[PDB]
Amino acid sequence: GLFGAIAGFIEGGWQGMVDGWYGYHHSNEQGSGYAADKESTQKAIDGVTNKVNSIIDKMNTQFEAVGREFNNLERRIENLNKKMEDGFLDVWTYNAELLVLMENERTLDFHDSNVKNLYDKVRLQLRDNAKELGNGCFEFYHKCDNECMESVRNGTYDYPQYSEEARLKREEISSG
Amino acid sequence: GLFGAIAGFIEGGWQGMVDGWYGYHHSNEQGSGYAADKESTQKAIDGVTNKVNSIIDKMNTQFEAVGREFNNLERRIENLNKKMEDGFLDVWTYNAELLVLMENERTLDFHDSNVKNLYDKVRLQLRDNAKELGNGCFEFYHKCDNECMESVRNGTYDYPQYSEEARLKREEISSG
Amino acid sequence: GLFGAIAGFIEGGWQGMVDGWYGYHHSNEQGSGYAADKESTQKAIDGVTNKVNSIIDKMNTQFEAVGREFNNLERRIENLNKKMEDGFLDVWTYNAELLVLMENERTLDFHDSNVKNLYDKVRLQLRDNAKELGNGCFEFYHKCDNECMESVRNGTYDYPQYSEEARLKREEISSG
Amino acid sequence: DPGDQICIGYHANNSTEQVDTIMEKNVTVTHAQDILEKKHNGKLCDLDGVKPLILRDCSVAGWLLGNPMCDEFINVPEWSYIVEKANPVNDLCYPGDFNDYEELKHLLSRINHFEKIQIIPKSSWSSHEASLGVSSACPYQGKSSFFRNVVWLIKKNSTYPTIKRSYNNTNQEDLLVLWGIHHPNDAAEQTKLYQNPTTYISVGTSTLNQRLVPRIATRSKVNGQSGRMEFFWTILKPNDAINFESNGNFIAPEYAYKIVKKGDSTIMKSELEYGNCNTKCQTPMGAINSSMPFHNIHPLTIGECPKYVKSNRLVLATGLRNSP
Amino acid sequence: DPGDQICIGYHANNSTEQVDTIMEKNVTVTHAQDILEKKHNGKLCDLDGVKPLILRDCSVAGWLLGNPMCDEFINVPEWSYIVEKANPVNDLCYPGDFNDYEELKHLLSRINHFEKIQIIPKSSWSSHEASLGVSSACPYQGKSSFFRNVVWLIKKNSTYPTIKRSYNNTNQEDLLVLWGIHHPNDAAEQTKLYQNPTTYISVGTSTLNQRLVPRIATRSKVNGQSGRMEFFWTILKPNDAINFESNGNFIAPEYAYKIVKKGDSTIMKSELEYGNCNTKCQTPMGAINSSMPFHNIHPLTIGECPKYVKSNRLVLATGLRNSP
Amino acid sequence: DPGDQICIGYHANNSTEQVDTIMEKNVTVTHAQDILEKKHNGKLCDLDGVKPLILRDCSVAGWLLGNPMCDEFINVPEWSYIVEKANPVNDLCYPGDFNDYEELKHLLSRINHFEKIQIIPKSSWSSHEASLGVSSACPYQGKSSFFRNVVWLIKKNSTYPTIKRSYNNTNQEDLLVLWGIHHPNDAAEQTKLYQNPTTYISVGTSTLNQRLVPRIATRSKVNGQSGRMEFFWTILKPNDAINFESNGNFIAPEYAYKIVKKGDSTIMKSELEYGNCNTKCQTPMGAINSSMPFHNIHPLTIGECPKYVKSNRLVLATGLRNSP
Ligand SMILES: CC(=O)Nc1ccc2oc(-c3ccnc(C(=O)N4CCN([C@H](c5ccccc5)c5nnn(C)n5)CC4)c3)nc2c1
Ligand SMILES: CC(=O)Nc1ccc2oc(-c3ccnc(C(=O)N4CCN([C@H](c5ccccc5)c5nnn(C)n5)CC4)c3)nc2c1
Ligand SMILES: CC(=O)Nc1ccc2oc(-c3ccnc(C(=O)N4CCN([C@H](c5ccccc5)c5nnn(C)n5)CC4)c3)nc2c1
Ligand SMILES: *[C@@H]1O[C@H](CO)[C@@H](O[C@@H]2O[C@H](CO)[C@@H](O)[C@H](O)[C@H]2NC(C)=O)[C@H](O)[C@H]1NC(C)=O
Ligand SMILES: *[C@@H]1O[C@H](CO)[C@@H](O[C@@H]2O[C@H](CO)[C@@H](O)[C@H](O)[C@H]2NC(C)=O)[C@H](O)[C@H]1NC(C)=O
Ligand SMILES: *[C@@H]1O[C@H](CO)[C@@H](O[C@@H]2O[C@H](CO)[C@@H](O)[C@H](O)[C@H]2NC(C)=O)[C@H](O)[C@H]1NC(C)=O
Ligand SMILES: *[C@@H]1O[C@H](CO)[C@@H](O[C@@H]2O[C@H](CO)[C@@H](O)[C@H](O)[C@H]2NC(C)=O)[C@H](O)[C@H]1NC(C)=O
Ligand SMILES: *[C@@H]1O[C@H](CO)[C@@H](O[C@@H]2O[C@H](CO)[C@@H](O)[C@H](O)[C@H]2NC(C)=O)[C@H](O)[C@H]1NC(C)=O
Ligand SMILES: *[C@@H]1O[C@H](CO)[C@@H](O[C@@H]2O[C@H](CO)[C@@H](O)[C@H](O)[C@H]2NC(C)=O)[C@H](O)[C@H]1NC(C)=O
Ligand SMILES: *[C@@H]1O[C@H](CO)[C@@H](O)[C@H](O)[C@H]1NC(C)=O
Ligand SMILES: *[C@@H]1O[C@H](CO)[C@@H](O)[C@H](O)[C@H]1NC(C)=O
Ligand SMILES: *[C@@H]1O[C@H](CO)[C@@H](O)[C@H](O)[C@H]1NC(C)=O
Ligand SMILES: *[C@@H]1O[C@H](CO)[C@@H](O)[C@H](O)[C@H]1NC(C)=O
Ligand SMILES: *[C@@H]1O[C@H](CO)[C@@H](O)[C@H](O)[C@H]1NC(C)=O
Ligand SMILES: *[C@@H]1O[C@H](CO)[C@@H](O)[C@H](O)[C@H]1NC(C)=O
Repeated sequence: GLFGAIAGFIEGGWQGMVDGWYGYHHSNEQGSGYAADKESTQKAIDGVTNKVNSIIDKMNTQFEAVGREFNNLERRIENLNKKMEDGFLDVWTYNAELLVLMENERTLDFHDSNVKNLYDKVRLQLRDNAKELGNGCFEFYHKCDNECMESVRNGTYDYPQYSEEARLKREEISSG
Repeated sequence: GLFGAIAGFIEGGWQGMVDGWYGYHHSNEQGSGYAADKESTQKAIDGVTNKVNSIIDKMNTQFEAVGREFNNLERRIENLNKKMEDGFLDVWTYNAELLVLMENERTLDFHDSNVKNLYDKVRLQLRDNAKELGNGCFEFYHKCDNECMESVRNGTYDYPQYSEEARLKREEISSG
Repeated sequence: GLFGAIAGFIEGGWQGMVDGWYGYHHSNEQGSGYAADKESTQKAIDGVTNKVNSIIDKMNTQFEAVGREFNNLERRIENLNKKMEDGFLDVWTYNAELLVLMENERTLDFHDSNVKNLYDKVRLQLRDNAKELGNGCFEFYHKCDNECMESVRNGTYDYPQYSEEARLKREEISSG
Repeated sequence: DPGDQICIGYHANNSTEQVDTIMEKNVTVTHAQDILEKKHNGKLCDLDGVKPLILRDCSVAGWLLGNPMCDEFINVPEWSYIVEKANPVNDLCYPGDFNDYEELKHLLSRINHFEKIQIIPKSSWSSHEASLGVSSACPYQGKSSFFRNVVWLIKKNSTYPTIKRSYNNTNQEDLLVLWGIHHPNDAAEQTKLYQNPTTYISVGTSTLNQRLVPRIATRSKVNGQSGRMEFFWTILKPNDAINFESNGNFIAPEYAYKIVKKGDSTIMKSELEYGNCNTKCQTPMGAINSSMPFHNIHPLTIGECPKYVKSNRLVLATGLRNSP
Repeated sequence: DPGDQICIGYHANNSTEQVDTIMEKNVTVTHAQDILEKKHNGKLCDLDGVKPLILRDCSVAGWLLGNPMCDEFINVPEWSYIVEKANPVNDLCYPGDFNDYEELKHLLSRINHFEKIQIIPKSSWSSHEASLGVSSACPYQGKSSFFRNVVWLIKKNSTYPTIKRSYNNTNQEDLLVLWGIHHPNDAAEQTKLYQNPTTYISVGTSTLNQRLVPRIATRSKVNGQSGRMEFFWTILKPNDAINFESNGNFIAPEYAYKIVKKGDSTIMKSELEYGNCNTKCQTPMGAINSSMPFHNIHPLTIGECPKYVKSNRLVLATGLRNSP
Repeated sequence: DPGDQICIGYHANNSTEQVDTIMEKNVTVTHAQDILEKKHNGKLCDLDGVKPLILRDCSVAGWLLGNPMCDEFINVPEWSYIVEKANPVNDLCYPGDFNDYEELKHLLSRINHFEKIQIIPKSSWSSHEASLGVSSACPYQGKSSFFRNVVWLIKKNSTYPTIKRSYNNTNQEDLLVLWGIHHPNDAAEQTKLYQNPTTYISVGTSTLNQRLVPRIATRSKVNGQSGRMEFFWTILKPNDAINFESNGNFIAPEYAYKIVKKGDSTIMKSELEYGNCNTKCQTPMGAINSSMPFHNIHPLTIGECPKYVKSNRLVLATGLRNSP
């Protein structure tokens, strides 16, 4: 993908996350589980809904072929009528098919972008209070209970609250 | 946005930066202020200027409707004339409207990309000589005066010059 | 570029890498050299091949002008015939030219994306076992021989195998 | 000891829906929306409750002139659209040509109902034979007949007095008026039927200024006849009158058509017949009942219809790339 | 102690300009460029200094034939474009039809100036009455008159000698030549006016081979007349001659039109009149003075114009997403 | 001590190929694919082995009627396409008009081969002079002649008996049949050539019902002649017959054209002649031999051709931005 997240550094999808397009898997002392990120999922739903409606509404005023008849000595204008109507049908078929191809590429890349941005949202929250394992996961240098996980998910993680405990774990690891 | 900078990890714009689209806010012992990044701003201006001119120039050779008259027993060819001219007007309206929608998406994402790349330009200059606060800002591990700020802005920051002072600050912090 | 790699944080191309679009330059005790990354190069070749064929095949069903003749008192329908045929030629010229402009932008950005993703692929493999110099290069905190370089190139680098040696080098450097 | 983890991921499912892009074909996605209608019921149906006029084996000309093999259509109710076969077998049973026929059919594209009315009764021809204009080329029930809406007039007592007749359109609606002229084989037939050697038919309205002359030629027998009938039409406006003068070869009006309802209609070429169904979108191959915005059934449609494309497949990705 | 900081950011302002995209509508941006012209001055104006021919209540036919209610147009200067109402009230004051009228108007689309010249003086008709061809259907100042550019010829002393006349186009320019034929009510009128029972009008050039015959029919009174006038035109090329022969029913030329300037022109349907303004782009609703590349005023324009679209709004983002 | 390094990079080369994008022009890339054909061999060539009919200085009418200056085309083999100059000098050597000429050329667009056959031998005219219908306007080798495929019939012993002739299309193929009528200058010439003052030509088939009358007018001399010839055509279907009757002014058929091969053809306007080459794609400016999908040579082509665009340049990037 253009943005390197989907089928990229996050190798595959989660069959176990059924209520959303993007989200989190957490693992702490209280247990483990999936939570869809509702905000990014909802922005994506709005985006794609607008895209489909825009595609249908732009194709609203397209050519409507009309039946016309000509006698045996009006062959020039019958042929003109035929190339005119077929010409417009070819134009609108091209527009429809191409718009679908281009917009499909953009939709797939849009999902990819959304996953990358959700990842970066967590990464820029946690900073050095967690270790980036390189596969979409972070390993916390401190204990992160369900309230802490929820704070990361909903964008209210408190880096200074844990920075001391995390710094102590980091120094412990970098000393051996 | 596709690139996660505008209204993303940089939460909002700067009403106080009036002379450019992208730039820097600095804060050091000599004071604080805004400076627009002229290079990235100028590339963006060139890009969008070319885009607008390209849109106008591609719409240069579009259909021009011509007045035609038919008598009471030429109703088939009058109708053909009507569907032909209306057909071309519908085609060119679709082209204009769609090209504007698609190019507007691309323009907004282009600005977003430019902000992300300006951020990464600074980040890859500073490396571990500064701390990434996660909101578009860097906190220097060393003193960075107006000449140092200017060196970061214009792409000539000297990482080895400050790497020792910065390393000493880092070790001081990671020791408590 | 949209993705900031080509002519971005990687300042220029490699005249010395002749067998591929993207790849690696390595430098270790066993010597130095260029290796094209065959997987990303091949995905790019497939992508662009499909794009060119799609462009040709979508232009398959375009208007074919037909010769028509009219006498001296059929000037209205001769003019109609002329504006009809010229109208379709203008439409298909616009489609061809625009599709080429838009797809050229996307192709250049596609290459840029591929370079960024190859970079991130290595970075997320190496993590803190190497230092990111900010110009597309990594400096290893441990010895990386030709088998190790090959393991980075083909996606099978073993971070835990070297994490101890690297940690010892890091601690040595951060102590002065 | 193993630290706590949080991971970012995306959805995968068992979906096998595929879409295409510029750079790649047959991309499996988690969700997609097909936007192309490809099916039809293969029947001719009512259009929002309004039945069509299905002419079966008759043509438009056979209908409006009153071909005796077309008595099914002597008075047809309001229609939504008209269905004509490619080569109806009941057309001009007496060979000839319909003047400006395609322009007339084009007017029919804008009409939903006719009220047939009598303008010149068959009995009011006192100087001319009105019940002798029959032919074996227009048979009815094994006996010679003719177009029911027009009257083939013949000489009476070896004389054909100058016909001077006029009709004033007192109706509040426009009137379609039909008549014709007979081109016989040779001078012997001309004298046989109309006495007068040189004849004409002058027709005039507020706008029409017509004078037809019977052309004589030796022609091939068509449905057993070498003479020809050339038919004509006009639209008599309200409070206007049409005037006929003729000393022979005159196929006079008897019935004319009152255009009671104008609207959106079409003439549809199809070999299908009535299907006893209802639809809001009709093609010559069958009716469409669909919420999708596009269809590829047939370009000529009527009703509330999807937009036609020549595509075999239009599928929009809505979800994301589905990993195996 | 708080370290020094450098931050990357982007511009925001107080702008409320909005644009649309595929995925989102009404996106406030810091900068935008409207590219759609939506206003016009609602007036008919000169086109780069050149005034239009505004025919007011006259039609093209009324102008070129010389309807006496159209003396305003006896000699019109060079025009940029022509403006005709939808249903001009001064057309064929004597009822009839103009032959190949739409093709003639089409030629007018390619002409900017006429020089009217006299080809057959009204006095040179010695065997025929030239000053009696007047009607009450073509009144002027309360007295009967006729089209000023053509001469309605009448019998003289109960005789109508064979007219044989020719005009040689000595001018270096093409010439528009107009004439006509009179279709009377009945034989009594034919004899009354032209004596000769059967008449004709043969017209010939290097390319024309015409022979018209007066058709007689009983028609509705239009502007008080049941006779009809059928008018004809041709383009006599330089160094070519036109020849007329006729023994009655002949509406002879008097004035013909020299095509002095060909160029780009059009016939514009509009009920507006002259506005005493100047413009480089004109529509039938009003003139456009605009630097924007598109407009939605009216598809039929003339001059240096933006490209027409049916859009209500075309706005390009130039700046970036404006945060609240 | 300097640690080991691995770097990510991209390809650069010495390429100067440039492409355009929406936001930037003249972007040097490492690889590109030109998709626009811009060259042609400037010659008229065979189309997949099949030579064209190149009419040189003759027109379609001059060919099919048998202009004596067009003996090169008395029997032309099967053609792929036809090439006609803009203003061929050998057209109607005797001035006149070809009826429905453009519709006939349109039929020619669908024909690849004619077999000329004799339908009415020149000798079988016993009551009429068949070898006297010659003119100096149609010279051959310095002597007066005429169109070779039609017979100008003249009175015999100051008498012109009623011609009644018929031809039955026994061939299994459709037949193009040509004839004509002569419009003389005045009554003296009419009597001189055909005796009978008033004449006609009635033509009838299964569908045709024609009756032509010679129009008399004083016309300008064209190629030395003031009389005119009006020519006519029809398509006689297999097992149909055509019937002619006439008492003068009749240009009778002699040869008719059997349509042996229908297919894809065109009439190409060009001043070029035969180039002794072969091609699969032909334009009026020259032939195209190209694998590229687009071309800008000329919109009117025949054969297996690229798609025409009005572009001066279509170049697709395939590689990436090439750094200096
Ligand atoms: C005539 C016509 O076809 N009109 C039309 C118009 C506009 C449309 O917009 C859409 C459309 C948009 C966006 N998404 C989905 C879609 O495919 N969805 C399936 C997945 N579903 C996810 C979803 C994701 C993963 C698992 C389960 C559900 C969801 N639902 N609710 N949430 C919070 N997330 C969202 C909707 C569908 N279809 C449209 C169809
Ligand atoms: C008929 C027609 O409309 N033709 C046409 C053609 C091409 C155009 O290109 C543009 C166009 C391009 C790029 N940008 C802006 C634009 O909106 N600007 C406003 C902001 N301004 C910023 C700017 C940004 C933020 C604050 C203040 C100024 C600037 N100016 N100077 N610098 C260094 N930066 C740049 C120009 C505008 N308009 C165009 C209009
Ligand atoms: C009528 C017509 O024109 N049809 C058509 C259709 C489809 C096409 O697809 C392409 C096309 C695709 C993708 N790439 C290249 C291209 O320009 N290449 C040159 C570079 N080359 C690189 C390459 C890159 C850098 C240096 C050397 C070679 C390569 N070759 N092999 N590998 C592993 N890498 C790839 C192919 C070219 N041309 C096409 C042309
Ligand atoms: C985001 O998650 C945090 C949990 O970490 C929620 O914080 C709690 O908010 C309530 C008020 O609604 C307080 O009374 C609690 O004390 C908070 N708990 C902690 C641990 O801070 C927060 O509400 C969540 N936000 C949303 C929108 O759900
Ligand atoms: C970029 O910023 C630096 C300031 O950090 C500028 O460096 C100075 O350059 C001048 C020459 O023009 C030297 O004489 C000074 O000694 C430099 N100062 C330092 C602290 O290095 C540099 O000129 C700036 N570049 C641009 C293009 O403005
Ligand atoms: C990727 O590179 C590594 C070298 O680091 C290759 O690993 C070797 O694989 C073979 C089996 O094919 C083993 O027998 C060797 O012991 C491996 N060497 C090491 C150092 O691990 C690996 O094969 C490469 N993969 C590909 C596809 O080329
Ligand atoms: C048809 O008959 C009506 C009356 O029976 C005629 O009505 C006149 O119409 C003309 C317009 O053509 C008006 O000027 C008169 O004022 C009407 N008179 C009346 C009493 O209504 C009508 O003229 C007749 N149609 C024709 C063609 O003569
Ligand atoms: C109109 O008059 C001119 C001379 O007054 C005639 O001029 C001749 O034109 C013909 C071509 O039609 C030339 O062949 C002659 O050489 C010309 N002669 C002269 C003296 O100029 C012209 O023919 C006349 N037009 C017609 C139709 O007869
Ligand atoms: C031409 O001649 C053939 C026989 O020489 C005629 O053939 C008949 O064609 C008609 C149809 O028009 C059939 O009904 C007959 O059965 C045919 N008879 C035979 C013996 O073949 C044909 O009619 C002639 N063409 C014309 C116009 O009379
Ligand atoms: C995509 O898959 C279909 C089968 O569903 C197949 O018929 C088609 O050929 C495939 N397209 C390509 C480009 O391989
Ligand atoms: C259209 O078809 C659906 C089945 O796909 C059916 O449920 C519905 O009733 C149909 N609509 C009408 C108006 O018959
Ligand atoms: C966008 O805003 C305008 C008001 O300026 C409003 O009329 C329109 O409905 C809005 N569009 C949508 C899709 O809400
Ligand atoms: C066009 O309008 C502008 C005002 O928008 C005015 O300043 C200008 O003078 C006008 N141009 C002409 C040629 O009248
Ligand atoms: C691009 O380069 C060509 C020369 O190859 C030049 O003629 C053209 O003007 C250039 N285009 C622009 C926009 O500068
Ligand atoms: C087409 O041109 C190429 C040279 O570009 C030549 O090699 C080839 O033989 C030509 N094809 C034919 C059929 O003449």
